[PDB]
Amino acid sequence: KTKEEHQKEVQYEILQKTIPTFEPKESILKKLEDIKPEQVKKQTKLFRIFEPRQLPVYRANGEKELRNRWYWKLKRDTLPDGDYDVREYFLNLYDQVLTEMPDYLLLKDMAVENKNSRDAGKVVDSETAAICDAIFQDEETEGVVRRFIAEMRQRVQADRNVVNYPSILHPIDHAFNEYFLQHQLVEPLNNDIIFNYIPERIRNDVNYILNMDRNLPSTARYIRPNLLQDRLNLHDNFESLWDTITTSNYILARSVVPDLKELVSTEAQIQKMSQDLQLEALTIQSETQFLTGINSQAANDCFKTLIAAMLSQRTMSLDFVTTNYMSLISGMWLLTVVPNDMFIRESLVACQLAIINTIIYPAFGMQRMHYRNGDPQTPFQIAEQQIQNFQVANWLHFVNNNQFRQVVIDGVLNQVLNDNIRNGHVVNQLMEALMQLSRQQFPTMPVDYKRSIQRGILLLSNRLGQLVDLTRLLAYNYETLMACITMNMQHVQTLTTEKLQLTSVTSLCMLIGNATVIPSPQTLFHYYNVNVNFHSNYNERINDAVAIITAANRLNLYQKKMKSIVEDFLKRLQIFDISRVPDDQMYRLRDRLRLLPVEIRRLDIFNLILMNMEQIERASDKIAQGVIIAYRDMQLERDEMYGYVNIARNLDGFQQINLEELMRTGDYAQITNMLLNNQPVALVGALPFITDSSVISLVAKLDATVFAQIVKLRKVDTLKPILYKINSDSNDFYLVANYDWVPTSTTKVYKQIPQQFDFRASMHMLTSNLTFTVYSDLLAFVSADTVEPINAVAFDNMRIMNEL
Amino acid sequence: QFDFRASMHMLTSNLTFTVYSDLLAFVSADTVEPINAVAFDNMRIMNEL
Amino acid sequence: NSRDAGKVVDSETAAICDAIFQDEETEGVVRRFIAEMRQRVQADRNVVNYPSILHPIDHAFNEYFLQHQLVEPLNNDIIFNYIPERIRNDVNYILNMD
Repeated sequence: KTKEEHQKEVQYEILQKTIPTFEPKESILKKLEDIKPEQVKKQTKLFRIFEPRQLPVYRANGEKELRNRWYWKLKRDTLPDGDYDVREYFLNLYDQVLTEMPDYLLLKDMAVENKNSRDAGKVVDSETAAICDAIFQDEETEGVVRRFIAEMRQRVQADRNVVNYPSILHPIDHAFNEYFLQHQLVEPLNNDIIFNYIPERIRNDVNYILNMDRNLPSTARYIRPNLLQDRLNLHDNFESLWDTITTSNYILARSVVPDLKELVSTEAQIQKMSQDLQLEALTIQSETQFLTGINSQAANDCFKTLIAAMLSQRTMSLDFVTTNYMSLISGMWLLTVVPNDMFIRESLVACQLAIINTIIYPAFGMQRMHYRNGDPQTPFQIAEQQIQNFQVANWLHFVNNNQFRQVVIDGVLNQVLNDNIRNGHVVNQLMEALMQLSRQQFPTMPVDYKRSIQRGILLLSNRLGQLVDLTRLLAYNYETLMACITMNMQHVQTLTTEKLQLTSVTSLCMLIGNATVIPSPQTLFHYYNVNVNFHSNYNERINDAVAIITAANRLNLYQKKMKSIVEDFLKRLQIFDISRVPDDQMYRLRDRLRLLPVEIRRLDIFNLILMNMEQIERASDKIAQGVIIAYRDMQLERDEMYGYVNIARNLDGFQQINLEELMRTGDYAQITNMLLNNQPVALVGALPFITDSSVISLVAKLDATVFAQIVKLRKVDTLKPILYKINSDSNDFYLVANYDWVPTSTTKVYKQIPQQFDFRASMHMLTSNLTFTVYSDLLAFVSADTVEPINAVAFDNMRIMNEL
Repeated sequence: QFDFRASMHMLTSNLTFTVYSDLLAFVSADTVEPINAVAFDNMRIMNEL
Repeated sequence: NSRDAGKVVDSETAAICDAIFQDEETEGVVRRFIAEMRQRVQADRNVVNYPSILHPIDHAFNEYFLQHQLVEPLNNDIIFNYIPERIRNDVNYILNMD
């Protein structure tokens, strides 16, 4: 007997290892309630990739000029070597910008005094102040520019809530900061928005009195959560993820279902049931287990389980002992009120067959149903056609057709109940059928057992008023808490179910009092806030995953593993044990994420980064864009930044070999053949280089000696072409100056010169709001109260519980 | 001779599945009350008062 | 040495791939071929294809193993029908699943 339980544990562990649900279910509540609204990031300084730097310049003869020039240089020149590494670096930059993207900006916080201003001028940011001071003190600056720096002013319009500040920014930096300023997430907040933020079915419920006892200034802001419905359709073809989602929703719902109050005394009800059932005078092999499990704790557990399972759309398994006919009698009410599609098919079939073959068919003297599993009809569906009695037949018809109805409210799919369940009127039909069964002969049944069954049926039937009140309470609590759901209530048969003891159903049926309990306004607000936080986080993490996947694909990062992205996404969803996610579902999630379009903000940031990739990379001083190996002697170019330099402005006129493709393929036949035969070529790819200032190195022709290692090792990661920088700073520049010769080399480094700092092209006026306050908890502005539970009414304006 | 290109084959399998050993472990079975247990003729197996 | 950083089966195939790729005498075409050796996943069909280096007889044996496996799909209907028909047809027993 224990061996079979061990084997069952083994098989259930095998099944459970495929579900990413955290094993201590109750911890899911903490992990869900820890999900906060998207953190509102604020900018403290302007986003900058470049800064102006003073660099020495040289004349056409290679002599160092007496004045430096301003050029744009990367603040952090940390670019890697290799084209693939550069593209990975730019993906990392994209992720950095996304993480540090401000939700809103207030330029006055970053404004600082302009030292040279004659009229109390201010600039954003302190870096702008440093740049402006450096330009003002420079001797080569135009007098007009100096006067403008002394005169340029900020404009603060407080009545308009606007601020304009001068700023010095590189065009890429200005583009980024302008996008941040122009596309802030904050929107105006007023009491109308907060009132509309409440679920519409709660604003209409007379049991809740909502007031706006707060005044919101026009400078009030809030960030709207992203409440798009599921773009991944996790209810479809993701069995394990959907099991986890439904389990988390069920755990969350259990925490918000109210606790029952003023239940019937358990001792009195137990003695009543013992007296009516007379089990001591029977031949039952379960004499004491019959009434075991009937207590207030079990009744509360049943209430919570039913409402939470319906709210989360989690499948339920019915656990019962067939010999316990009181459990079956209570299950009749359970099947009356709870939609039959909320139970796993086998459990519903088993419970219905037990009811049919223990109570109903024996009552009418019918041959016990020989049900065949897998039949499209349930046992009740057969019994309805096979039973002529109108009471039992009508009850069976309702039980057969009481599935959830689908309706979209405020863009959210909701599973709603039959109006007869909502008002509890179907309990009257259940009572009618129960009375009919209590009056039946049970032709061949022993009379003591028949009397016990009929007295149990009467036990359930004489609680008609209590059961009507209980059904109305269940339906009202379900509807009120469903008003707080923001994600579509998809009905899927989950892998694992929530076990429901029919003894707990008996507890609820036999111990429910007349005390109405409804969700507290703060409980409703907490449930709605948790649901909104989970939905918004889900959408934001979908957006992040889709953005990163699209960036990796469009950046041609073919060695990137989207599995890591999907794992990070599931981890940030906070309710998945990623180790237990099946691989097929992981790859399906990857595909579905790939198919989604990218969010507008992230897509725009990626467009900026992609279009400025080339300029940012060529601004680097650590890597070059390639190397031309031309076995003819080529005059060293004369450049202001170097003096004489073997620099190539373009690769025109040379066959190009992509170093990334050569590295990946491993076929060095073509490159080897060209290097052995001295065929002019251009090796293209982000390359580190050595700056050689020695004229003797140029005469020794060392720049041409750095390519044989490619043939030797069949590697291109160690290729470091020589860049000549021959100027008056060279120890042997006298060789250039004092002899009649043309400095030439057989190799050129394909690289770009820096961008000169132009004041007119870098001076901008950044505009923002003077100030505002961003709020997160809108429902904190709502004063919510509830009527006395005695006076709580249902959808039909009658009291939820009337047996008073 | 070992031809590397000619020796390459794409082996295809199911990406993932779980194999179960005891099917009846997934079935929970119980009995009706023995007093009401019936035989092949639809009557109770034991009938004597 | 895969361009896409893909996977192969088994580890012995990877050892052969490394030995061939690193060998100085290997033709560049073979290195190109090794660079493209990656797996393909069809999640919708629940299928995966992996490159492997196998002798024709070895490939025949492993192909037979792959194409003649003993596992069949399992669902609730199959588990229920695993019970003898007369036990299920017996009204004295109630069978349930969760």
